[PDB]
Amino acid sequence: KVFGRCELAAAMKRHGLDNYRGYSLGNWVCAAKFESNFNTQATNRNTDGSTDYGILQINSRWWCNDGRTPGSRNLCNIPCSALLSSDITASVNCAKKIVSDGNGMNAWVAWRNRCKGTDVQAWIRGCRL
Ligand SMILES: [Pt+2]
Ligand SMILES: [Pt+2]
Repeated sequence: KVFGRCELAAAMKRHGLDNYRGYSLGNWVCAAKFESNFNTQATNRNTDGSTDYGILQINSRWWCNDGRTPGSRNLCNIPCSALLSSDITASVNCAKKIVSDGNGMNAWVAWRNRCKGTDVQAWIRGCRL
């Protein structure tokens, strides 16, 4: 599923991400834009042989099992294919673990390089939230 911008803002807000660990909703919307283009089916291989999955590009090195990342962890206790559903619940729940691990949103490279320090409230402009 390719979300619209305000559609995704409303789903993320409903699932408790607005101000989660102090990160406003716009930071999450901005991260999803630049990680996946709002596409729940997005997959991208990493150099180490891991893969990032879903609307928030969660990495099989640590967070999910994809059957082809040997020696990795599964800290969200899920198959990585759960992160590709039209339903973002599994991605949101896993993201809450990630952001709480001490590194905050800096785990998302696209957030760090494209969102951090910018006017992220623009990402929720015009939405009825
Ligand atoms: Pt939820
Ligand atoms: Pt660790």
